[PDB]
Amino acid sequence: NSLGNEGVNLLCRSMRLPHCSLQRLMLNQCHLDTAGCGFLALALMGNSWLTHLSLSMNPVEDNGVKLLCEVMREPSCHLQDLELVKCHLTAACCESLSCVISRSRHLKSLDLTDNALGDGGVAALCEGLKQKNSVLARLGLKACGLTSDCCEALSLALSCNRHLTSLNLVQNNFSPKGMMKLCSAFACPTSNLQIIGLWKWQYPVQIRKLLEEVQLLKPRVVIDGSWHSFDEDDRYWWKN
Amino acid sequence: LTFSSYGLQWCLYELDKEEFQTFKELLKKKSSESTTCSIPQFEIENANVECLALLLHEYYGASLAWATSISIFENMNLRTLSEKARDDMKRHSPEDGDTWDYKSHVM
Amino acid sequence: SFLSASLVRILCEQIASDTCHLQRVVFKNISPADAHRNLCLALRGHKTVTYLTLQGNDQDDMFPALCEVLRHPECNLRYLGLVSCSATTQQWADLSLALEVNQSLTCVNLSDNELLDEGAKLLYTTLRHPKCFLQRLSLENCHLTEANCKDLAAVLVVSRELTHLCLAKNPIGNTGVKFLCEGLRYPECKLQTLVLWNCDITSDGCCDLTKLLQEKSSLLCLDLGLNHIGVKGMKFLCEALRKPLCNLRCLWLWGCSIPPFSCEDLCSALSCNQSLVTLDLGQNPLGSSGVKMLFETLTCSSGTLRTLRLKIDDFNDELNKLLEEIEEKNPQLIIDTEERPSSHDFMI
Amino acid sequence: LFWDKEPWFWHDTLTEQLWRIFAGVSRFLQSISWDPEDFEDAWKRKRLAVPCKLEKMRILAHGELVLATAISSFTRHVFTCGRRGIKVWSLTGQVAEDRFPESHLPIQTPGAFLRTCLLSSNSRSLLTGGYNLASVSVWDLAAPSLHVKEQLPCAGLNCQALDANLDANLAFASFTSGVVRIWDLRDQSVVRDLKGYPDGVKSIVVKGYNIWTGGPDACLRCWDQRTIMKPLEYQFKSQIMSLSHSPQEDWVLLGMANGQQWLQSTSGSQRHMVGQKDSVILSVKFSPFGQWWASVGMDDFLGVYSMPAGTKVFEVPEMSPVTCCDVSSNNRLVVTGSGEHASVYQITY
Repeated sequence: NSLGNEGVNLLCRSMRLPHCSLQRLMLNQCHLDTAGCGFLALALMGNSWLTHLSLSMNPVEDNGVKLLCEVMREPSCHLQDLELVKCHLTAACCESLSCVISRSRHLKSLDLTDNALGDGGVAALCEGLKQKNSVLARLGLKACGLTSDCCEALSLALSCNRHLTSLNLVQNNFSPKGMMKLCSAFACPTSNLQIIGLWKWQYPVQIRKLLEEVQLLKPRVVIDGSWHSFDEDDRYWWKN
Repeated sequence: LTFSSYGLQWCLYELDKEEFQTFKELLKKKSSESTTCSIPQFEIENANVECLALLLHEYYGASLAWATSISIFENMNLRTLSEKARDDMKRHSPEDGDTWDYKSHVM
Repeated sequence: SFLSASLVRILCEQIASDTCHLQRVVFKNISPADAHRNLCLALRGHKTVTYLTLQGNDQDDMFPALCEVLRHPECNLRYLGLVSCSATTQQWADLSLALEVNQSLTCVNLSDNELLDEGAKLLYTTLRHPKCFLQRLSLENCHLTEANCKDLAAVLVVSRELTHLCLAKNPIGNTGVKFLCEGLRYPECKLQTLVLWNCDITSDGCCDLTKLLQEKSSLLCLDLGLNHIGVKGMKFLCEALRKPLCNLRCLWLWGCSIPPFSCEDLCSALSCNQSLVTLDLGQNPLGSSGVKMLFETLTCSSGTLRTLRLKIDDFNDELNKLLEEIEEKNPQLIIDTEERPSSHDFMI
Repeated sequence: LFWDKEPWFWHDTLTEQLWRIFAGVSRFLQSISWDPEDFEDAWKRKRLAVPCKLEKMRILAHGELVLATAISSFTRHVFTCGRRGIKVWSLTGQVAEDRFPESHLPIQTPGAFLRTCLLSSNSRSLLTGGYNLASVSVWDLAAPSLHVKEQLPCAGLNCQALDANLDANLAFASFTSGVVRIWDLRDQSVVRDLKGYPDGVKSIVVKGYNIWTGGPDACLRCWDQRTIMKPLEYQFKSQIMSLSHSPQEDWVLLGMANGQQWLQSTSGSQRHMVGQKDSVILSVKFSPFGQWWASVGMDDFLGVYSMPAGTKVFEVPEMSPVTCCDVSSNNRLVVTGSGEHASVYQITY
C-alpha cells in the first residue's frame, strides 16, 4: 500500500502513546524512505508493547538503519524480531548493526536478504557475533555475495558462539577451501546450530561427503536448502 | 465454425484462475468502451472458459475474436501465449505364366 | 666463454651496428652475468636476427633482458628457444606477459626448464588470448601433470593457431590422454601433430586415440615411444587403421613390444589400409615369424606407404630374397634395417 | 540417478521381491509432472519468479558424443544429435535410464557428419546440417510419419550454426567460409548473402531485423536485413563462444571463453559483467520469460543466474564437460549433454 512518509507519520503519532496494545506490525512495499524510518525510530523509543516489526522492499538506506540502531541500543527498548529485506545496505550499516547485536539484549531475530553486504560487512557482523554476551537466536543471510575470507571469519565466529540456533547461507559463492573451513566449524561440539540453509547437491563429491560426515555427527542437525524448515508456525501463519 | 473455436478454447486453457478473472475483467472493459458491438456483463461473468470461447466467437466472429484474445493476451504482459495464439490462428483460421503358376500354387 | 668488459663492449657495438648480418645466434654458459645481460641487450631491435637460443647456469637477471627484448615493438625473432634455464613463478609470469605483448615469433621451445603446474597455467592463460599466433610449442621434461592437461584441453578447444604440439617425458598417460580426447573430439580442433614419448601410454590411451581416429579428426601425425601397447593397444590401433576413412599420414612405433599374434592383425591392417604414408618400427620382437609374415604381406600388397623401417634379430638368404621380392613387387617402397634431428623433431 | 546411491521406483521393489520369490533364491524417485495444477509449489513469502530447486529425473544413452540437444514440452519428445545421426526420445514412460529411442534418423554418406540441430518454436519442424553434406535438411514432425519435406541447398560449404524465424518464414545458417545464407521456406530459395569475415561466425542470433554474430576475432556484429550497410562492431577482449537474446528487454547475453559473461544493449553501448568462472563457457541459454539464464562450460558445471544483476542462484556438478543446454517452453525442464549421455532436470519454484 502506497502509504508514504505522511501515512507512516500518522501511524507513528498514534503509536507514540503508551496505551497502544498491538504487538506485531508489518509494512512492505510502502514507499518508505529515510524520513519515515526516522518517524518510526522516534515512535519506537519509550514503547514496550510492540515486539515484531518488519520493513522490507523499502529503500531505507544506511542512514535510516543507523537511526533505528541508535534508537534500539538502549535496554529500555523491547523489540525482539526485526527483519528487513531489499533495503540497499552496505558495510558501515553492518558495523552499526554489529554494535547493536553485541550490546543489546532484547533482539532475538534478524534478517538481511538481497543486500550487498559483501565481505567487509560480514566481517564486522562476525566481530559483533563473536561476543559471548550476544543472545541472537536466528540470522538470515542470502544473496549477500560472500567469498572465502569472509567465510573463514564466519567459521571462526560460529566456533566461538553458542546461542545461535538457525542460520542461512544460500545463493552465495563459496570456494572449496572456504567450505572445508565452514564444515570444520560446523562439526565442532561448541556450536549447536539446529537448522542450516545450504544445498547439498550444489557441491563436489568431496564436499558432499564432508557434509554427510558432519550430518552423521550431531544427528539432530538438519541441512535443507529451502529455509523456513521447521520454523515457528506463528510467523507465517499470522500473515496468511 | 467449430474448428476455429476449438483452437481458441485450447489457447485459453493455458491461463490460470487469477489470469482468467483478469481476462474476464479486461474483456468487460473492452466491451464497455466499444459501441458497435455489445455484450451483457452478467453473461461474461457467468461463463467459464469453454462457454467464454464459444460466446466470443458467437458475437465477434472468428478472426475478430482471435484478434481480441491476442490483444488482451498482450495487455496482460503475456508474450509467449500471444505468439502461440497467432500460430494456432494461422492454422485454425481458414484463409479468406510362371508367376501365375507360382501364385496359384501358393494359394 | 668468460669475457671481459672491453671485449664485451666492442662485441656488443659490433653486433648492434648496421653492418651486421647475423641470422642465427646462440648464447650458452656466458659469464659473468653482466656480460650476458649486455649481449642480450645488443639484440634489442635487431633487423636481421630471426633465431635465438639461450642457456646458462645462473638466470637471476636473464629474464629482465629477455622480456625487454620481447616487449620491443621492432624485434622480429621468429623462433625462441630456452634450454635448462632455472626460474621462479614471477619470472614465468612476466615472460608470459611479454609473450602476450609480442607479435612476431611462431615457434617456442621450452625443454628441461623446471616448470611447475603454476607456470603452465600462466602460459596457457597467455595462449588463450585471442591475439597470439604461436604455431609450434614444445614442453619436454617440464614435469607436467594431468591437471595441466585439462587446462591444455581447454586451450585446444579455444586456441585458433596452435598446430604442432609436443609433450615428451611427461607422466600424463591415462587421465591426460582422456582430457586431450575431450579437447580433441571437438569437431573444430586445429591441431595437426601431437607427440607422445615416455608418457606411459597404455591400452586405455590406445582405445581413446582409436576412438578419435575413426572419426574425421584433424591430426595427421601421431608419435608413440616407450609405450607398451602390445596386444590390446595394437588391436585397437589396427582396427582403427583398417577403415577407409582414416587420413593419418605418419605413425611412429618404437620400443612398444609388438608380439607376433598382434603382428598378424598388423599385417591384415597394412594390407587393408590405403592412406598411411610412413611407418617406423624398432626394439619390437618381430624376429622369426613376424618379420617373415610382414615381408610376405608387403610383397603381396601395394599400399601407399613410401618409407618403412625395422630391426631384424637375425636374417638369412631367404629374407634377402624376400626383400628383393618386396622391391620388385612394389618399386616405390624404401625399406631400411640399420636422434635430435629426427623427422618429427625436424618438423617441430 | 548417478547422484544417489541407487534410484528406485515404488513398483520396482515389489517387482524385485516377486522376482526373488519366483527364482527360488527422498527414498523413491518421482516422475515428471505436466499439469500446472499438479505442480503445487507453495508461494514464496505467466510467472516471473526465479527458480530455487533442481532434481535430475532421467538419463538418455546416445551411444556416441552428443553435439547438440533440443527439448519440446508441447510434445514430450527430446532430440539428441551426434556426428552420425539424430535420435528422438520420449519422456512419457517411467524408467531411470532408457536405451530405446522413439526413432533414429541416420545419415549415410562417405565423409558426412552432423554438427547442429534446431527445433522450431511451434514444435512442427527440425533443421539439420553438417560438413560435406549436400544441403540443409528439415524434418516434418506434425506428419504421421517422420520424413524430410524440404531441402535447402548449399554446395561445398560447412555449416556450423543454425537459426530460424517463423513469423517471416526465414531460416539462417552460418558457414565456415564466413558466409551467412537466408532461405525462404515457402520456395526454399536463397534470399540474401552476408560475407566478408574469414574466421566465420560460430554463433548467430536473430530477433527482428538484426542478426547478431560473434567469433574468435573478439568482435560482436549486428547486421540489418533491410539494407546493405556495414555491421556495427563492439570490440571485446576475449573470443566469444556463444550468444543468446533477451525476449522481453533489450539485452544480448554472451560468453567470452575466459569464464566471463557480459550483457550488451542494442539501443546503446552499455556493458557490465554479470558473472565470472575459471573455465571456458561453451553455451549460454536464456529462459523463455527472460528472468534468468542457464550456462554450461568446460569445468563440469551447470549454473543458473538471475537476470537483474547476474547473481547465480545455484549450480550442479558433473563428471564430464558439458557442451550444450536447452530450456523448455514450460520453463520447467532443462536438458544438458556431456560425454555420450544427455540428462533432464526439472525446475521447481
